[PDB]
Parts: sequence; structure tokens; C-alpha cells
Amino acid sequence: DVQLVESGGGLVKPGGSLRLSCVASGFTFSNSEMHWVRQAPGKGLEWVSVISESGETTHYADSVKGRFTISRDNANNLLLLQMNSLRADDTAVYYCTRYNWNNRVYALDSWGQGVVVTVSSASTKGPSVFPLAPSTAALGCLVKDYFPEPVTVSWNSGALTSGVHTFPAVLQSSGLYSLSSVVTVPSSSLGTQTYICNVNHKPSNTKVDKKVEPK
Amino acid sequence: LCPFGEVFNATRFASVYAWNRKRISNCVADYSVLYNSASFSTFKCYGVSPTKLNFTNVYADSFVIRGDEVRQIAPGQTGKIADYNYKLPDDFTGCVIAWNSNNLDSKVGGNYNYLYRLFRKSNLKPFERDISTEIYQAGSTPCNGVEGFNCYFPLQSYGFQPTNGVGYQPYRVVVLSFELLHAPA
Amino acid sequence: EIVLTQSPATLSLSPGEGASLSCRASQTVIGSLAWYQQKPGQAPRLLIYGASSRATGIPDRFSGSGSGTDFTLTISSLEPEDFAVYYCQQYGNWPLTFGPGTRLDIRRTVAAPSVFIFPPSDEQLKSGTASVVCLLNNFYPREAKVQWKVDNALQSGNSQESVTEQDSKDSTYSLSSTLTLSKADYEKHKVYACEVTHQGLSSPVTKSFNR
Ligand SMILES: *[C@@H]1O[C@H](CO)[C@@H](O[C@@H]2O[C@H](CO)[C@@H](O)[C@H](O)[C@H]2NC(C)=O)[C@H](O)[C@H]1NC(C)=O
Repeated sequence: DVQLVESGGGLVKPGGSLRLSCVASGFTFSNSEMHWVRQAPGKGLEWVSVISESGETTHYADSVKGRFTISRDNANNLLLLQMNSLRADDTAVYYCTRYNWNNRVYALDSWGQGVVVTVSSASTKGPSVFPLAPSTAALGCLVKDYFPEPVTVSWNSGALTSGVHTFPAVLQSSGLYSLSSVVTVPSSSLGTQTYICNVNHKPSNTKVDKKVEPK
Repeated sequence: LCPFGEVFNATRFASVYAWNRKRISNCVADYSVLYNSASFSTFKCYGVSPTKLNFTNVYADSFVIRGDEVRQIAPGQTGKIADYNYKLPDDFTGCVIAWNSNNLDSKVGGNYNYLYRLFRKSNLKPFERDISTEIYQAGSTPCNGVEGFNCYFPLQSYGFQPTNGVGYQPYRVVVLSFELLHAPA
Repeated sequence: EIVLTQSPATLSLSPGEGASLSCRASQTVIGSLAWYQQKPGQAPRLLIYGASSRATGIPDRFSGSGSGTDFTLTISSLEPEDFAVYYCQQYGNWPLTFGPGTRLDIRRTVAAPSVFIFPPSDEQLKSGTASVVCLLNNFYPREAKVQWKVDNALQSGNSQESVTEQDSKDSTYSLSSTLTLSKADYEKHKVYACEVTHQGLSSPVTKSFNR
């Protein structure tokens, strides 16, 4: 079975370097032209680089040429992308993919699972959880000023999911992430039913259970 | 001003076995501008840097190969192009420039106009140009003038299709050599 | 550089209908034109190559056609799993380029949003910053307009918006808009208002509070 497994992503400060790797299995790697393709958060696909089957021909997109280097080790079924002088623009999920022309499939045939690359000067910081109190009512939790992704949110330890909306995080000007999770509930249950939001931020070992009640 | 435009920006390029050579005399040349054209996949200089040249004769050889053979245009290199089509000297002082030309030298159904020499009796000497079309004798039987058992035509077509991979796409190559003699400039 | 444009940007259809998606190149595509489908959190999946060749295992309700500078992808009868993002892509010209993508969502009856406004918590104010949150709950279609008004003055530049994915059950969307301002600026004003314009509202709806 054809499989491409990627590794090597992580956090890097601006100007830093980072080496991504892709391991191939279930096909003749040495007979496969390979590409790196990236996708910034909330954006489309953008081609990064290509290397031929033998490794003797490579091509790059303009924005990464001279900063990135694609390479391969056909003996070890290995494809590599060395990224230097990284900037915020380079923040993206990076995919490894084969262009299967030798099998008359003239397109990006097989894809890896993708690996996250974040370029930021921010440091690890746990989120602060603030209550969006109610006054059918709506209540919620504001999970603010954390780094890096991700944060998980649940209500009543997973017992409450109906009417829950956990919004995608946004990247604020400060370089820290923020997020909101809300739930609509019957107004009658505001005084009797208890509503607790559980916020987990593993990168900082943060676990917060905040009870949301009318002010 | 040097006629570098009619070398690099020529509408058609020679086959590698019949590679072109333009001589360069007189002229004022800006090699940093040539570097800064910024449309080159390969710009490798041996024996001099592009920011140092700014001679008597300058030779600009131009041709087309496939991508994976661009590495063969280099001193001390080996392979079909280096051995039978275009050979660089070990003491080469100059530059090798290559850019992908899949948009120009490729067409749907295949472009078979670009040829290379597949067979030869011996390796090419540096800067040698062999345009012979004699049937190669690969066996004891004298070929006379036909092909067959151990009798082959010496030239083969590249077959450039647009959907080829990078290593099998057309690349246009210009090689600059800087020959100084006991002569003016 | 072959710039690929995809039209329309969004397509709202019911399951069982047909979808037609357009890709236009800024110059002739001499190589291969391909169509990919992408779901949230997954890698793109190859549907069509060579503008008309269907990839192995792809259901035959997917087809492609076209040439030169114009290509179309057709999904004959839409399945629930087909609501995703679709990209065209060209090979042969460098750089390799993708379209910006066409988003396919489920169409349903118009649903005006429920609007809620949330003042900053006193706990957050103790830290020196104030966040005001406006929630637009369970609306369709996704297009909606949110305007902040502080003491009857329209605000711009200090607001961030977030949108959920289309709901699996009722096919609605939810939106949040967060107005962030320093505690100093927050205590300088009294009336904080969120004004919502949406196809399901005959007149804009305002939710407000006094500090
Ligand atoms: C091939 O043609 C291009 C297009 O004119 C040349 O690029 C120009 O280069 C000069 C410097 O030599 C600049 O002043 C122009 O602004 C460039 N124009 C463009 C559109 O890029 C290129 O130099 C030519 N090739 C060679 C070897 O000279």
C-alpha cells in the first residue's frame, strides 16, 4: 500500500532553520518525482519545490528559492526539505507528494499527512479563561493569550455538546492565540443547571475548569 | 554592448550534438546583470566569480538537454552528454547557465527535433563538436550503410512532452568561457 | 506564471443536485490540468488529471473536461461526503500553480442569526484588557455583516472574526466578533453595540449594553 509519512515540523524562531522529512513506502521511491506543497492556515494550496527521480534536477518557487533546499536519499526512501531564514510567511502545513508521470498519472498522486511548521518569536504561555456570562440564553468561555496551538475545550467534561460552538482560534497582533467557545441553553436552567468549560493546553501543561454563572 | 541577448534569448537553440558557439570580441559586458536576470535554475561559475569579471575572446556555447543531464555540463563529469555530445575541460574557467524551457521546447505529442549522440567510438575531447551521421558499428559485422544487428544510427531524439517530469524536461544551456591570449584586450 | 481563477468562489447546493465548477487559466495550459478535493484537516485527494482522466478509485460521478484556458469539473449527483473544497492545478509550467479553490456547502432555508453581546469579565479587566464578544448563532447563508458601535461611533481596526464550519445537523453557521481594547479606552465609553445585517433580517439587529 502506498504511504508517505512526514516528520520534523515544530516551532522555530524567525531567522531559524528547520528540516522536514518524508519517508515513502509501498512504491518505487527511486522512480518517483516528488514535491513539497504547503498550505497556510485558512489559505489555499501553494507549491514549494520539486525534485526529480534521480535527484539531479530541482526547482523552487520564487519566495523560497535560495532559502530552501530539496533533497532525497533514494537508498533510504527519504525526501528532505531544509528550510533556512524562516519568516512568518512560512507558517503552514507542509505536504510531501508524488507526481506520478511514470505511471501515466500526471498529477499529485499520493500525499503525506502534512506536518505543522510555525515561525514565531512568541514563547509558550498558558491561556487565561474568562467567562462570557449569560443574562434561550447563550453563555461561553473566552480562552485568550496562549501559545502555541492547540487548545481543547469541552463542556461538563463532554456531557454537554448540543448547541456548542467552539470557534477556530485567531492569531492576534501580539502573536498569541485566542478562541471562544459558546453554548446556547434554556433560560430556565441558568440558576439550576451548572455549566463548566474545561480548557486544556498541553504545550504549557495547563488545565482549567471554569464555571460560568450569571453575574 | 555585448550581444548576450541574442545568445540567451535566441528563438531556437541547437541540438546538443551540434551545439552552437558564438564568439565575443570588442563589447562591454555586465556579468552581474546577467546574474541578476533572475530567470536561471542553474548558474555555476568555475575559476571566477560573477562579481569579478566586471579578455581577448569570450565563447558562448548554447544547446538544449534534459534536466538531469545539466549536471554533466561541468568539469570532470561523465555520462552520455559529457562523453558523446559536449565535454568541458578539467581546468575550465567560466560559467555554466541553465534554465528550464518546458514552455518553449516542448509540445503536446512530443517534440522530437532535439537530438543527442547515443553511440560513439571514443569520448569527445574538450570543446569538440561531432556532427557525424555514420552508422555505429557495435559488432564484428561491417555496417556499410544500413542498420540492423549491431548497426545503429548514432543520433536519438529527446521526445519532449509537456507532462514530463523536471528531470526529463527541456533545459536551455549557455556556457561562457573566457579565453585570454597575447592579443588586444 | 499561470494564474488559475476558480468560479464561483462558493456554491450552495442540495444533495442530489449537480455541481459545475470552473477553472480559468491566464494562459494556455500545455501540461496537465488536475482537480483535487480537500476536507478540513486532511490532505488533498486527487480526483481528475489530464483535465478528463479520473484517478483510480474515484467515483464516476466525478468528471472533468476542457482545454486551453478553460476547464470544468462536474459532479453529477451530490453525495453528503462531496461537500468540501475543490482546487484546480496545472503541471507543465513553473511554478506549479493551484486555483484559490471553490467551496461547496449545503443549501437550506434562510436562517437569521440569533445575536448576543458579552461584556468583558471583571477578572479580565483586572488584567488591563477588555474583550467584547458578539455572537451570531445558527444562521444561513454564511454571508453576514457585523459592525461595532461605541457611544454611537462606528469602530474599525480593533475587531477579529471567527466562523464555525457548517453544522452537520442543521447546516447553519455561527460567527464570533471580538472587539479588543485597553482597559483605559474601555472605561472612556458607555454604550457598546453590535449591529448585524443578514439576509434573514428585514432590518439590522442591534445588541448593546451600558458599561
Ligand atoms: C532577454 O529578454 C529579457 C526581457 O527584455 C531581458 O530582461 C531585461 O534585462 C535588462 C538588463 O539587461 C533590463 O534592463 C530589463 O528591465 C529586463 N526586462 C525584463 C522584462 O526582464 C533579458 O536581459 C534578456 N536576456 C539577456 C541575456 O539579456
